[PDB]
Amino acid sequence: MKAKELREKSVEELNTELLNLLREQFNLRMQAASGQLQQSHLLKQVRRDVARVKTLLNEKAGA
Amino acid sequence: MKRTFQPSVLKRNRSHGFRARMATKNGRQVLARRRAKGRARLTVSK
Amino acid sequence: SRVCQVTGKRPVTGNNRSHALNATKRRFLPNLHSHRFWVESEKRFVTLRVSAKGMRVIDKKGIDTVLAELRARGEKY
Amino acid sequence: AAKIRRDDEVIVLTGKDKGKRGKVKNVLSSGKVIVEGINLVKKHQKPVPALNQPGGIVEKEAAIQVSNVAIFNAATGKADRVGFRFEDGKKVRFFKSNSETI
Amino acid sequence: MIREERLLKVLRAPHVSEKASTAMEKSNTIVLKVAKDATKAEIKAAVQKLFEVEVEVVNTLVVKGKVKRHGQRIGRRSDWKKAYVTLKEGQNL
RNA sequence: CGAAGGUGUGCUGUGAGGCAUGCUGGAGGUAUCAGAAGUGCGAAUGCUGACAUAAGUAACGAUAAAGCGGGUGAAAAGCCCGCUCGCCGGAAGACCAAGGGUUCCUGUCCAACGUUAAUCGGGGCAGGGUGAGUCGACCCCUAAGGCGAGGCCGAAAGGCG
RNA sequence: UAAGGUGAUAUGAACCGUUAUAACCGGCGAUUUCCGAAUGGGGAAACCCAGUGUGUUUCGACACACUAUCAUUAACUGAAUCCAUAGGUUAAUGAGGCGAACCGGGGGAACUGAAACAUCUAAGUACCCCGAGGAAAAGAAAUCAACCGAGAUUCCCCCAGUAGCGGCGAGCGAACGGGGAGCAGCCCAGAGCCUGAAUCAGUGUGUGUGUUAGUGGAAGCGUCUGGAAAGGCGCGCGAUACAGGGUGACAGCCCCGUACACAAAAAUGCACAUGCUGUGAGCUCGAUGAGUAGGGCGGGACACGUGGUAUCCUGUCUGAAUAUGGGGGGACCAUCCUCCAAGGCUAAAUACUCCUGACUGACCGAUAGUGAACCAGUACCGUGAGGGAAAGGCGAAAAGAAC
Repeated sequence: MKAKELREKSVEELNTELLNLLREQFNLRMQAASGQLQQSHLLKQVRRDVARVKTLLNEKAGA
Repeated sequence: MKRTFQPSVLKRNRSHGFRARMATKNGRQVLARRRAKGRARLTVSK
Repeated sequence: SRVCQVTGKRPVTGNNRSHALNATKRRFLPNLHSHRFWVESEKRFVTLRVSAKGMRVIDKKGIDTVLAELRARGEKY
Repeated sequence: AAKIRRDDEVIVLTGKDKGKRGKVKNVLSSGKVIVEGINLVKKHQKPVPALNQPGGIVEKEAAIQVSNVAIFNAATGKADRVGFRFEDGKKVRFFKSNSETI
Repeated sequence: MIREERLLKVLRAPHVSEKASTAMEKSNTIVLKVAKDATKAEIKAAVQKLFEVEVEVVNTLVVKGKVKRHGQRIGRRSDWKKAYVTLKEGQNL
């Protein structure tokens, strides 16, 4: 009840897991090494997003 | 004078290392005493 | 170790007592020998380290009953 | 709950000036509140790069405790204590000796 | 295979951002620090996939962690792996 | 409207002691009568910390000695540059293995280490720097020796193989 | 539960959130790198090297799972050796290692005392090892008593520093009997009626009861000193709440609280017809644990040092009767009394605290109390086992001194 993941109870979660890793988390790492300002909360949000997606992957094997 | 300590990591490990302690029950007791004492270095060779 | 394997005799530690009642630790040892007994039902000789009292127990009871008790205890025969 | 809200018109009880009345700015986790224009103090600012380059003696409000700060009542112009009771899971802070919900 | 895009988490920092790195960028090679358990083929596939540029060879060295801490409190920095990514064909620099 | 503690003064009792008060201090003290003791220190070549003495005394670590000009700097015998002079040269030159572990390079600093000063440093603070199919390790193989399935032996542990 | 948060030294930067979904706390999960019993082989801890399968594949290769030893059981193959074993291979189950104290067993000292020392003592103590369990061990008389009787075991107070043992020295030291805590007895050696026939153990529930988050919780103002009031003074109120802690000095009424009342999605510990599954009721007849009791020799334990020494264990050599019978009653014999060894199981009273929570102290207050009030088994010292410190206090609030 504290957190809601009904938007990610869907199937085909592996493609958005891939979009979360490739060109999103990697881009935040490259931009953080170059030096950007708004990226700082975004790395934490993206890491929590991939954690949520991978827990739903461990919940349903259909994926 | 040659002094008593001439260091070598191979003989240091093969004498006073973790595998040398776990080979014998008395070395296992040595590690048990150091774990019960709370030391940061159980094995001083490693 | 020196175990009778039938009666379970073991080395038992005691004292040597002199005329002046000095005490020195000594060991009492069993009369153990390796002996092959002929078992008819297995049609073979079974070698067991046994005591003299174990051999008299075998002669009283039967080598079949003794090996049955041995299988009950679990010691290899 | 908490007897002191994020923005409540409150009256101090002890110290500095006793009688003065203010509104709560920030409630800290230590049991202290910053209230507007009560613990006025003159801190010294160092020369800092970009902002605060010349420095000064510019003023700030210090922290005062929730024990010293009491909730003011509009109906009766004095400090009033806070109780909270409601039958539902959502509670309401009610004034004492006035039976009015804050 | 070519190693998976999930397993291509090796590219940590794209630039060491140094005079030696800029000198070998303006002459020939890209200098960047990658992972701790990466292999040469892993860094090569990572460069060819995550960047558009094809790569000739990758040269890797492991950098030790500095102590860099005072007498009262003792600390040690993390050991990190650097790579020298050599890209000659199909390069823009 | 000033507790315990500290520091002087005055008074008092035979004594250990007590009382009052000026200054410092800025929160405790506990008449009287009982009760329990970690109940009194000058010694033990007593234990711990502080500080004297010798005393501004010995010493500043190979007798391979240095001199000058310029620069920087708050300050130069010691740092940098240059010209002489001297020393080693089967080393006091150069390269590894063991060992150490960042002492290597650059920028800055002089509080502590430098047996003096220090602008300097193997010192403090920040960045850098170690790129291998062929050099070592890893891996193939083995000596001494170690461990040793099963086994033999041994109160237990375990010993040998 | 919530208007505040993104743990601390530690500020910052970018952000999240309304009590209706930030953070915080609790139940159930998910992930859980590598080493470490380490278990695929090895090894100089946290590293090196694989093998067999499944799937993909850009031909460069990638992902995942399994692969240790021993014990039991089952299957398949199988020597000398004809049958058969030993062995080999596979599969299922189980074990390994750690941990402060208590417990049972296997070995077991010496310093010391005797004003020396050897019998004796220290002492079955220290230590080493094996084995568990929440307790362990013991336990339902071949037991004491004395001609009356008691009726398993354990633990406490007496008996009692008595009887006795003792280079009759030093010293060691009972039981009988009494008062108590607690207090139930059963099963096989064998067959029939009897066959879930009570009890007992496992397994999600049902109810009560806690545990692991919580909820509400009374009643003070004015004035003087003071930097600040909780202090002085004056007048009130609550109390099933005047245990305690903090707030600018000492607060019953400022805050957290406390007395009291209430609450558990979910998981769990104790108590019923538990539903079920297994073991197994009750009656009749029959039996009554052989290399055993006992003996000689050598030891050991009984308070008992072999002495007049009964009782228990047995290393060794022997060796009965077998309810027409045997054991004990402290050498031994007769009479008498009492009880059935050579098979087992068993709660409670009992010992202990690595840890969890609440409370208490004529306990300590930084040379004291843990070695450690401070980032302590840390810094240092040693090859190693090992040894092992010193180090608390600004202020109410950093307002931590702009210029």
